[PDB]
Amino acid sequence: SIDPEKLRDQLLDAFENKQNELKSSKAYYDAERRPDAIGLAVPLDMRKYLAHVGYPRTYVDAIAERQELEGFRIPSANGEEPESGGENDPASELWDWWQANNLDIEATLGHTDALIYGTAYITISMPDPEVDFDVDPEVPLIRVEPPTALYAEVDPRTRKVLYAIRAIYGADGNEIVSATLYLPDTTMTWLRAEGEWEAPTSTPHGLEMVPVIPISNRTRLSDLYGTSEISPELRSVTDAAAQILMNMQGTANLMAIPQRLIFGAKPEELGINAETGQRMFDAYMARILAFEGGEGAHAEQFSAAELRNFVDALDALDRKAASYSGLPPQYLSSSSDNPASAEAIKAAESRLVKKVERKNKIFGGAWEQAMRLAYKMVKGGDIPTEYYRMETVWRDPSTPTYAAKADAAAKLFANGAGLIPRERGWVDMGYTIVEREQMRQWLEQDQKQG
Amino acid sequence: SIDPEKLRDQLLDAFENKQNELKSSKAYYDAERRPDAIGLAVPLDMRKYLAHVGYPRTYVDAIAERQELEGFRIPSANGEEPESGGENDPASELWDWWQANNLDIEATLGHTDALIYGTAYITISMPDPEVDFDVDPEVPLIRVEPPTALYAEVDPRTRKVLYAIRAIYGADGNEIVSATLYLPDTTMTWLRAEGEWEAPTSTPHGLEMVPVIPISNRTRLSDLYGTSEISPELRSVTDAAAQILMNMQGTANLMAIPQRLIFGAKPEELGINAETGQRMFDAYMARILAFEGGEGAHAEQFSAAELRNFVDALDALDRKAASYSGLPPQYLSSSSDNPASAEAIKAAESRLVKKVERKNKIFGGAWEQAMRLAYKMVKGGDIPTEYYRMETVWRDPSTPTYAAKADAAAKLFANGAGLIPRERGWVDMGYTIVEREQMRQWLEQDQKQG
Amino acid sequence: SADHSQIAQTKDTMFTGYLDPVQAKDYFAEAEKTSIVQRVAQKIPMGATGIVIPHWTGDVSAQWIGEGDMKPITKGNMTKRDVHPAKIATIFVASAETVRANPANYLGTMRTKVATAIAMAFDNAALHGTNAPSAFQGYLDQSNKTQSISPNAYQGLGVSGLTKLVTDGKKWTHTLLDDTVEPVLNGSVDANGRPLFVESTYESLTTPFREGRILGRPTILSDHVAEGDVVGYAGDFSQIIWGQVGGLSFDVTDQATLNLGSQESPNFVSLWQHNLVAVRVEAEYGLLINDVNAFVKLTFDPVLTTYALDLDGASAGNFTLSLDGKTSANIAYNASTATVKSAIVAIDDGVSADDVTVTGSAGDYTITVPGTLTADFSGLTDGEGASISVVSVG
Amino acid sequence: TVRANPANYLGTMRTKVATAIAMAFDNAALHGTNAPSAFQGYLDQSNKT
Repeated sequence: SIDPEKLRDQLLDAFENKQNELKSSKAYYDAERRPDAIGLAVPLDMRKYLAHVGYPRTYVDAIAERQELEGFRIPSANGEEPESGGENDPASELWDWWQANNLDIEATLGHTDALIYGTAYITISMPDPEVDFDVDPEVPLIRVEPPTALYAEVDPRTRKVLYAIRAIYGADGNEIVSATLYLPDTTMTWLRAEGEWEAPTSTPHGLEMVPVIPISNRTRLSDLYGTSEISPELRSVTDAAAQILMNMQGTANLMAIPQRLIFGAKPEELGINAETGQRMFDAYMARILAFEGGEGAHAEQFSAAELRNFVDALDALDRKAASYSGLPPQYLSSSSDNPASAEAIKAAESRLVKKVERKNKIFGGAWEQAMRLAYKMVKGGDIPTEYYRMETVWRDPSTPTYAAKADAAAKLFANGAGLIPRERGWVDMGYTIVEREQMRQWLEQDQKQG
Repeated sequence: SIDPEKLRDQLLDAFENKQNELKSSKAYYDAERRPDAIGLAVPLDMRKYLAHVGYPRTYVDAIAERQELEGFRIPSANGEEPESGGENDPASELWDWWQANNLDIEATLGHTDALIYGTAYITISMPDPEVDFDVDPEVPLIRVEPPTALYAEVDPRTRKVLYAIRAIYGADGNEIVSATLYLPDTTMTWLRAEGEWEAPTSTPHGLEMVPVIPISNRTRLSDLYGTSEISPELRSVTDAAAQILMNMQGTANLMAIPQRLIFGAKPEELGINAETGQRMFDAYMARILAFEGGEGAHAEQFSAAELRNFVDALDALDRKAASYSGLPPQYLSSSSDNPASAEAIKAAESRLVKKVERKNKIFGGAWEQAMRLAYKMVKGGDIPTEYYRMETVWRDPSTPTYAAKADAAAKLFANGAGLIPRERGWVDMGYTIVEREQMRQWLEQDQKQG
Repeated sequence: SADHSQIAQTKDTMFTGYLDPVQAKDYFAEAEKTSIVQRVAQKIPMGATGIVIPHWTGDVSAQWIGEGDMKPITKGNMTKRDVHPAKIATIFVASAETVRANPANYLGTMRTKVATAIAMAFDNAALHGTNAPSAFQGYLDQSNKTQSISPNAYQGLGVSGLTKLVTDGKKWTHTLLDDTVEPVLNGSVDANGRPLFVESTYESLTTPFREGRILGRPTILSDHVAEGDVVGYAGDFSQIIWGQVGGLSFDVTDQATLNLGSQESPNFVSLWQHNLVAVRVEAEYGLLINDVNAFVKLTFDPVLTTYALDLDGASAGNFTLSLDGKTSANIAYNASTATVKSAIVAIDDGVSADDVTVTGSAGDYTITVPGTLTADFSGLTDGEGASISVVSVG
Repeated sequence: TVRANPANYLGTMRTKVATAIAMAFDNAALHGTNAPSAFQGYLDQSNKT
């Protein structure tokens, strides 16, 4: 039905329009100048001293740095075996492509964009013979791209994407160097040399679905595209605290010092050099000044401002910035006190831990769909229907109190006479899906000696 | 009688009319601009600097964040309960249709809209693989719809749904782009209006009642429909705390600095510029000002407003917001007193935990009917009467105090000798329905190894 | 902003009752008017280019011949006619906070109301021609035929009306009737006073008023077909085709600029600076009636018909008028208004000097007459491009 | 005209405009023909022939 050359420019226009929303959220994470940040008490010549406040960056980093994937899990056809070992089981197959793409590096970057912009896109392709040296030629090339570079018409009637476009900008500013368009059965790339599109080099693909999958920061079910994680409450306390910091800083430059006045004193009697308006007060220690007393002459002074009158409001905004984000209090440095015991830690982090468990479940659905497509793309045919039931095993996002876990699990196992089978005690200890296999090999060997 | 193509437009009308209610609670969760939030002491041109407040998001998140479903119990025939979580057991098939639909992901989103709007809806169909999808075409397509998209008319006599409509909007133009109507013995759909206007399609279903279930936050029987969880009390302290933050924010700009006045001394005697009404005094730190007689002049100040007068009211409204929510006191930073010990954790959580456990019961009833319909939808015939007694098993919603349970579960088991059987030690540990099946398979291997 | 303006919605008077115990939707509003022509004419695929309809026409023939007579030669012929779409459109405007509030669901309701208005404009352009774009070819009221139905419908439709179609060699396949016709069908009686179109003890609604057929032909009902003095139609509804290039295509902005005035004298307002949202709507219909003479207009009691006669460029020869198929003596293109009147009443049947009326100057005549009027201009020796049309009820 | 884009008029136009952008640079830098005041010179200003 539709024609590529016009569809390309139709998406490319919508993509350029989308870039005007995204940068409004980037201005919080990158801490660029915001019109609302300027402290209105500071005079117009000092408003070049911007004060930049790090709540948005702190919040997104604290979530995004605590997310790790251990590996996939895929259920067996009749429940025959709990794990089918290291002999290329359906889960270790998918894990091989994860390492072979270095997805453990690229994913934690992609999650940072999913949290800043509300979305970022997984993409899947076979590697070329001609292009991309340095990848294993059998594995599907799976790579992730931000909404500053890839855009997709998500179809609200079906929750798939109709089509999508990847636009590579050149080293400086506005020049597109190439555009790649993804169809339900095809891909096309135009390079834009000498100001012109060249002919679209193109490949078919083995899906019947577009090989692009959105990670989306879906806050709740009716949030149909995913909002930024820098929510309006956290933007508001960021901009509010920027103003208080800037006024407080300006006050120290102008007003934190008493101002000293003399009345009655004739400028001529004080010997002011009348063409300049000054005389040189030699300031050293205890030199007592003296004057004539006509006109009822006396010295009086304006008081300094208390800088504390701002600081005791900054300390109030930090308690809000904690309350709206759910970070452990000492991440805002709200106070000196911090949890003394493993029990106090598990409570203090209890919001941020369950927030990350909620994000892991939401991003897991994107990596499931990306692997189901990657499977069709190399392996062909209809997917074995156990893959619709697969799961992603993220690491426990809580602070690892290894000594408390060790004492507890050694008590459950009790040298084999206890209430736990050995290798459950391992996943309670938190040794990963990939790591425990090495403990099965080492234990199999250790049984030859004791 | 009534023609369905007339009932369509009638239900679309009632659905659009309902949307005017939902904007009220969306404005509290997204923190949109609200009239009653605006701080009145701020001057009219500063009213753009809106302070937003995060109590309603914090509370609605902290409930939905704790809920997870582990599986179902269906009672056995004549005492058969020791049998596995595999082996094609009745209770395990209803958990396969949960995993295959990724309802693990989608239900935590749907439960959030159920709190925000007081209702969400669960819907059921066999899938149509005539459109290419990533689903197992055997599995019943249990799916969740928000009240921003689906509307259902309850009969107040039976509390059954009479009929329901699902609408979806195509783009930012906010035109409706497909309308699916559910009727007691059929599902009928004006499949798209993708430009042009629609043409119908229909699929009769094996049920004698509408395959849509409302999941609703009904708090006592007087609710024929669920209230939003964002309670009128919490709204009022949200909007109050917005005014106090906004008045304080404006005060920090306009009044935090004591204003300086001189009296008596004439503008011509200072030598102010008559075009612009000022002098650039030099104002570096050491200086002293001599002001002549000023005809009997004096200097005096207006005092600063002191911002601690607002912070004591912000603290009072934080204590009220903690009281009316029932969150732990440190979730709103209302005390820095973190629980030192495993007892003191669930002391503080007790009013949150008892709330989440009520929500688990109140939502568990919807997931009974969603599964009881899905059995009839797939299998045909009639419900085996053991299914009318099935009940959801949820996770323990409290903080996971792992090491504090290991002492107890070890001492109660005491190798073979103690008061509990092995399995009960796993249930008290909170290893899930799915996990305790995996456990038996590892324990068999440790037993066979010896 | 420009508050309470005629051209934008701004918390004007309408929303004085809002966000309180207002009584739901009301119990009195009528359902939205459906289109009519869109359910009786066949929909034909239409591109934004328009379409070409081909037509055969050649009078190809054969002759009887004796043995050894040399056989005759013949040629066929074809012709073509083009059809184009035309746009219909509107804009409506509201304050951005009015769009957030959506009081009385107005921004939703408006999308239904404009759709009805756009549908109605198509039917008015097809039936009565009221504002039809130049690209639409023909409209139903342009027919040169009419019939009365007052005393009873049966004689009106099945006997007299059908005669006026089959005498022209054009058939009857459907009839289209306005709700205001129900009394003359209910009042259609035999000499004993029994109704014709309903059965004994009279529980049932009258047959054509259930969309039942009359004398084999389907009946189509409507609430808005009537205009002027015409209450419905009978004819070959296969002679009508219509199309739509695309859907109603709602579009929206917070950021454009509108002229609230005219092209001749502007009054620009920025949607951004006054903080207004505007919605833009368009549809792209097209229509062709193959022959407007294939339809009888139905009238609730007897009427005169009036015609514009056009002899633009006529310069030599004579033209022939005809009433119900009876030809007048020929008339000169330069003849007087009273000459034309005297000629038409010289047709041998039924006419009179007191009922027939003629008005306007030589070559530009208007004729008002109790019948179907037709003209032959082939006696004009120079100045082709002459024509005749109906212009109103008389 | 944008919906139909006959003869790829829009695509053709961008290539012709981009060509005219370049010619308006070279004829500003070589011979000064319409040079903006921001350009610090043009080659025909040389006193050598």
